[PDB]
Amino acid sequence: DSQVRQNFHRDCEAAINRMVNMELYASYTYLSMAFYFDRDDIALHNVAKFFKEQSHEEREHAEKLMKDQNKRGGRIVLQDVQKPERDEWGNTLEAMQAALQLEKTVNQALLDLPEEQVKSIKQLGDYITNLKRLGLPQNGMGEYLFDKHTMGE
Amino acid sequence: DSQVRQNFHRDCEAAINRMVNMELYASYTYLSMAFYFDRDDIALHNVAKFFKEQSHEEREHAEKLMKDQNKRGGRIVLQDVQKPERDEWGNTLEAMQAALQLEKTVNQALLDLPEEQVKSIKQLGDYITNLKRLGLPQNGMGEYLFDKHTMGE
Amino acid sequence: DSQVRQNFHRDCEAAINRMVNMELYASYTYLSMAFYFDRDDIALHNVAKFFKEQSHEEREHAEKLMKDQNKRGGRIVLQDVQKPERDEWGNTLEAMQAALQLEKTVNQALLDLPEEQVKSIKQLGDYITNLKRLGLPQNGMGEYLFDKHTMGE
Amino acid sequence: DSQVRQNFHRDCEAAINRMVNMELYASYTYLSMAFYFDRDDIALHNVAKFFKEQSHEEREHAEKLMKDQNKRGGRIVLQDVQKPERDEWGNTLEAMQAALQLEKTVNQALLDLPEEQVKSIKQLGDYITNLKRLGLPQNGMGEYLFDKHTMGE
Amino acid sequence: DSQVRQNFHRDCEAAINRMVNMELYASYTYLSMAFYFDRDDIALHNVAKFFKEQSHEEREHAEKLMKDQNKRGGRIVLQDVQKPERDEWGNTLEAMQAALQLEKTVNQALLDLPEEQVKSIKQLGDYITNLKRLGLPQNGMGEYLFDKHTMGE
Amino acid sequence: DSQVRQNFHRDCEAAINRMVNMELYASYTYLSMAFYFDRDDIALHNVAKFFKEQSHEEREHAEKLMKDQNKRGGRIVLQDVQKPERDEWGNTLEAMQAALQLEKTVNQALLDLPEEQVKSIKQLGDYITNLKRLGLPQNGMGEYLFDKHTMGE
Ligand SMILES: [Ca+2]
Ligand SMILES: [Ca+2]
Ligand SMILES: [Ca+2]
Ligand SMILES: [Ca+2]
Ligand SMILES: [Ca+2]
Ligand SMILES: [Ca+2]
Repeated sequence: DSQVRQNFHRDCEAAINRMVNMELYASYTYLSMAFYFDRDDIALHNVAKFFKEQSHEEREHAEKLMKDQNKRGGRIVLQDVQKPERDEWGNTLEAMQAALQLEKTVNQALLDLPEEQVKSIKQLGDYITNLKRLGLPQNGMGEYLFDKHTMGE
Repeated sequence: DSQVRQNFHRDCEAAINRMVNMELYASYTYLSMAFYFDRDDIALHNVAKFFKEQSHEEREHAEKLMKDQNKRGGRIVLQDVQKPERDEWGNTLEAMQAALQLEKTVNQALLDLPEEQVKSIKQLGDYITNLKRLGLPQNGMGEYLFDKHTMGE
Repeated sequence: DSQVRQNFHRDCEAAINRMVNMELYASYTYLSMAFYFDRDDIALHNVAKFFKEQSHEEREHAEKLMKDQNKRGGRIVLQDVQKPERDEWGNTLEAMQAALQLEKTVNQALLDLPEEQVKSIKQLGDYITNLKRLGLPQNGMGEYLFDKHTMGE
Repeated sequence: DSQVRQNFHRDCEAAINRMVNMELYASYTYLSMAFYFDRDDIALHNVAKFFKEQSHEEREHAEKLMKDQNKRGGRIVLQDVQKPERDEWGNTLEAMQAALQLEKTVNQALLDLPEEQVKSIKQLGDYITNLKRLGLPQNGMGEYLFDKHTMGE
Repeated sequence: DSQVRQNFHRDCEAAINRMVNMELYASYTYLSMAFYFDRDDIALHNVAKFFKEQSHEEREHAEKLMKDQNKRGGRIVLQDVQKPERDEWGNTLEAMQAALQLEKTVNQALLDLPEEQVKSIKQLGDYITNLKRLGLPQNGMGEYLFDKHTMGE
Repeated sequence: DSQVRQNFHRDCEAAINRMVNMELYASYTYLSMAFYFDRDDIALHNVAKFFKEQSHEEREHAEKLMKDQNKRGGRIVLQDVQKPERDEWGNTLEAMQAALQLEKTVNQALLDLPEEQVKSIKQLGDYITNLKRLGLPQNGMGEYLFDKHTMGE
């Protein structure tokens, strides 16, 4: 047993390892979404840019948990990072609804294990409300305008 | 009777107290409107930002009247600030029409008791004309565009 | 039910609404105290200036709780803001003792629901100790000196 | 078939997808190495810092290939990223020998599909030569000195 | 009973007083270690410099708890600060192992009563691992090199 | 016997150790005084601030004597630091009279073993003369004014 380990249950150690894999999984799904909207096919580059730094944000959380695991004297055990659920993510509304479920699954896991997770979820809810207001799925002009006016900051 | 009080009728003193409560009431209604448009549900953040500084503007008028009351030797008597008329304010058009009535009620009271009240009312009339041009209530794309192009300055 | 709402009890939602009204109530009482010390009658302008930004501090807490309520997917329900307990607040000692009770009532509610509430309460206790040392209620020279040397920073 | 696709074989498209997964695999293995040397247990923080930006460098290559795939009109197909070979990487020499094999496997794949891959491999060969000169595996003072003088820049 | 005291158990008040004495005790032990390595006899001045600001860090924690005790309306009761366990602390490894036990005893007490205590303990574990790698107790060249390369920043 | 020890009597070595403990004792008593005047109860924050840097000044003297002991080849032997005489220090006059006795006891010991000790003692005599002029113990307004005008620089 580790010399810096003091009052850190084997259960917390195993839960942090599940959270690391979950965050890497979330990062991979956002990476997949980022390059889907960059397709010539799809071409909504500010939506793509949002999913790419969301991908980076989740990879950063995973590295911070790994840091925390070593700090407390736990041992990091890595698992395969499963391929994302879909290869195509439909339109901006569909993709944002899938991202909201993903952030709620990550947040659920953190509860079972924050001021930032709730910020992220409120942001995705705001986005979904505005995409429905602009008439998605059907209104392509609405989708173009969302990428320029909301995702272009 | 106050040592600085000179040519200030008991009627003007009571009217200034009614105006203080009216301005606090207007501030509370705008605060209510500000946080309604911030709902994940509604999410028109520049409309929300407009109602929040309108809320601050009315609270500032109330403090200036209280300042004026003491300056003239009157005595401030505060009353309960009634809860706003509605908890939900509908859409941007509905909310702007309710704000125009509120500014006209405040302005009516000031007449019975300015270069700024008329500016505020002309501004709300301009806003309502443009929301009707954009097709509110029905046109959600119009409402999104109003929040970006007019309320985003 | 709200799309961003995840693990937020109906009880926490109702308690946050009670806290919003309590903070607006505290803000109104401090506003009342601020303009009492500004009377020609009373004229302790640094005591007045302290109660006015205390009034602003409590209104800011109420807006932050409203922000938090929307973030979590709760719905803000506003109530009347009751008129302050008194129209006259006596002398600086009397007013500071009333402010200490008010901050303890707000802090009690937050317990039932901080690093800042305890700071505020220790500050009011310090003030009351020094007003008793200067001989309040009777010693008017003490009261004048407190407004200049402690409340003038 | 894609409107921007011109003279891009289905074979090149499938090979770029294998290379993306290989680069993500290399990134994950370096991440694993980075946090192994950060253990209280191991504690060679400049060796850890080297493997962490190597992890970032490989993730950047994978994103650039994905960019290239969309540019040419190919379609990105992601696969699971397999867990690294080991959970423990032994000492600095063992870890550097494992990194040299990994960079040679990546470089082999790129041949089958550069001025930077050969730079990286010559760098790892230089490191291994110096670790053998310092007496690794046995000489712990040598290993400490390598982390300070070579990996500390 | 104190006028600012609200929801602060007599048990928390007595525990904070035990923690103040414990932190002063830790400060005194580090002071003792600091001047041991400054002996002409021993002369590892960067190890000495580390223990002197560790001594200052623990004295600062004790003053912050005393601040917290008055803030909450508790009353500070001081006790004798016991002389450190040893007058001689052996070599750098022996001293670092004694410091790790001391930080774990302080951290245990804080549990019974943080993001900084775990940082401090991981740092001492890292140091001990590197001193064992350099061949302490026997290898004096290793000890000299540790003082220059790790403790010299 | 130490290799740098030349013409340093075993008597001077033992006296320097008594002086180190005496200075740590003086530091602890001033620390106790510093946090007494910070009580909500007492609240004379510039008197508190004076005793806190006096506490730091005595701890600095103790560290300088320890430095001198090693320089000359003596060996530092630490003793328990006794708890201060009182837990409550009364009023500012009482506390200043206790500080004057403490500085005279430290200065007596230094004689038996300066341009700074006499400065410190003349300063405390000046303070006591002015507190008696302001009517301490009875005159609380005098005590408040001393904290603002003399201790506020
Ligand atoms: Ca799979
Ligand atoms: Ca009502
Ligand atoms: Ca009422
Ligand atoms: Ca596998
Ligand atoms: Ca003892
Ligand atoms: Ca004793």
